[PDB]
Amino acid sequence: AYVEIIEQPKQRGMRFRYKCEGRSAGSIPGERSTDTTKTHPTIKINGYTGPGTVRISLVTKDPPHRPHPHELVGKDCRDGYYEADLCPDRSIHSFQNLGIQCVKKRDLEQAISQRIQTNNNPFHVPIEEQRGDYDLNAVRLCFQVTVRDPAGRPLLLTPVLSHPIFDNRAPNTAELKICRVNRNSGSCLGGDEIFLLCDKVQKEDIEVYFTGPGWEARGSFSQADVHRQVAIVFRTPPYADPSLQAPVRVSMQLRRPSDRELSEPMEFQYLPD
Amino acid sequence: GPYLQILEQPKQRGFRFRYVCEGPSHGGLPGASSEKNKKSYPQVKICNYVGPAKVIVQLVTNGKNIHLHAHSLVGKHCEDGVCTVTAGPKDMVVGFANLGILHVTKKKVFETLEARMTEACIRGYNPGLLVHSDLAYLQAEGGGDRQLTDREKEIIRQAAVQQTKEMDLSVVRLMFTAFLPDSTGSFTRRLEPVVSDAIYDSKAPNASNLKIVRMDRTAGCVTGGEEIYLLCDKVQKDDIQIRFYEEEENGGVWEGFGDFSPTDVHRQFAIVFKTPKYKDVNITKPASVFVQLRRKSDLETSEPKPFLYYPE
DNA sequence: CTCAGGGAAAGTACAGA
DNA sequence: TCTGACCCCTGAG
Repeated sequence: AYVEIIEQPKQRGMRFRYKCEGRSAGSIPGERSTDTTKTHPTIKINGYTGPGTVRISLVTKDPPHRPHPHELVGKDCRDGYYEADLCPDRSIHSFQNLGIQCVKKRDLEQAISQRIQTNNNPFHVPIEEQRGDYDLNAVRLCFQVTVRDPAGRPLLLTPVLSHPIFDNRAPNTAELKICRVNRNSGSCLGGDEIFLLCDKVQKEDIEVYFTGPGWEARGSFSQADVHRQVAIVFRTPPYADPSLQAPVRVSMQLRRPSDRELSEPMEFQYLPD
Repeated sequence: GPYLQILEQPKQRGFRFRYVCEGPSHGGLPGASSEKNKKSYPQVKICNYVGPAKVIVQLVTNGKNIHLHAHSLVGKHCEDGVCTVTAGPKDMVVGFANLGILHVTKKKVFETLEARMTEACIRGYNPGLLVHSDLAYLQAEGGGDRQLTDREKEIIRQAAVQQTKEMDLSVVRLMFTAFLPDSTGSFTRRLEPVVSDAIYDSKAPNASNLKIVRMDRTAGCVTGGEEIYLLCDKVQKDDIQIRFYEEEENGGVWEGFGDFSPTDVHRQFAIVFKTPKYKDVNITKPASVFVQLRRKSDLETSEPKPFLYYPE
């Protein structure tokens, strides 16, 4: 009898919201959820099906997964975590209204105290460890599911974690995204300037990665070329074949070296001489 | 008669109102005519050179009804919100070098306000028309902390509440006032006060200095309808437009505007538009002209940028 | 190296489907 | 039903 995640949380794109914003914060998308067809965090209870309950809280990203200061706001969410009863008719369960509510910096200690005072510690981490710095732009969902044993008594299953979810409000952990582009073709000799409009990026941690089978290169530019974190003016790299005689499509995408993240690919076409 | 007058109005734009947290030394309201590193500065002058003189200054609102603003003059001999100087010396032209404008937080507007209104009552140098006309009968007279009538102290906490509700913190004004020597050696001979030109905080997107940082293209066909990517400083997608202009012989009256919806404005820092058709789509030699960012609100512009039009 | 002075960033706020 | 504008770090000198 164990909990299995069959649909992880999308890791990037959603921003953590503060209390001061709308009462109804965001809702954590699935991972395969498409602009048209949306999906949500989904677990399956293997080796069991029937009555019981499920709780979801927030733990840090790294190993000693301690209670996280942020709160998991949304339907059936209180004191920082969501809790509701499982449907005895199904073994697969998805949650469509989970939202990270990021705390302010100066309420960090209060937040932890509320985690202790509330007995929210899925991994029963020593209390002396709940004092160390906390990464506030990354959290992990934690599924504490409780079933029933043959004696028909409460049986708390072993805690399971999802992939980490990052604060999109934060450029370093944000989802990379090319919004608009000057031109999408150029000579296989390179040297064509391109104006690229994008979501917030950190000039000291960004790249334009040109990709094709057997060919990898980068757009040329300097930090001075990054306009207010949202526009990049660069020069195209030379394609491999210096004497193309027909358009060859290749991929162009934003790359973040710190965590080697990549943006969805944009199509670029190299043309002859 | 003896009256006051200003010799160099405060530069209306290019200065940011510093919050407390911002910290010390950031700048200091520049003199309107600071064309170069001539480190300009505001300067008032009393006409009827009355030997010893006293000139003060407190910030005020920019609306129709002149009142006491919540922001305060910090630099120079500026204490508790207002600056004070002397004019007894060899001349009658006081200046005001280095003295920033502190930006107050919104929650603390009502507080600071009532606290600078009461102070405008238990302190002579402050009028009684900036707090409430029904109080003018309190002009410059004596000093020393005391308690104001609890009958009038209430209307004070009332004016605050009614003047906090619509106070614009992005703009402030200077209220210059001169007091002459009286009969008891107390500078309380008040001369008609004079307000300055509205100073705008170089942080409110609707009063910041406009600027084209770069364009992917600086030339286009006279036919127009060509897409251009323009990078600029903070602007507001609803109060902005790109104007192209040319100064002809009969006074350059020709202008055109870049075509674009607001969705074409990227995170306030970039605009992608289409060039406007040039006046004569029949020219045979290139026509050099200028492009500039212009705020649709205050019709304020950015440094004109050269744009070349070439034959179709 | 100070320091005017900007670029980031944290935290606040509504509105438009 | 959500989603989508309003602290320092340098570059001068």
